[PDB]
Amino acid sequence: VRLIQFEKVTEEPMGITLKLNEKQSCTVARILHGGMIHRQGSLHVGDEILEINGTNVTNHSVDQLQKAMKETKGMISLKVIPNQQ
Repeated sequence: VRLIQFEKVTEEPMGITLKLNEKQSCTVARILHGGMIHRQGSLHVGDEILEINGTNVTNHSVDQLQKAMKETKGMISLKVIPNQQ
């Protein structure tokens, strides 16, 4: 597995999005240049996320998580899997 810790408060967040199949497998999609994600490096687009900031994202819709991320103050920890499928 893998984790990603970033700060969500800035007036111009990293701006990222994820897309999943019909199984709501929350698979990373895009990452706006700059911010923290695109700069993170360790991140890998297309990789699935099991849970972020301690949230079982492996059940709720991505829209629920997207806001679920914005929900907390800012410090989020996304659990991702290596891109070696």
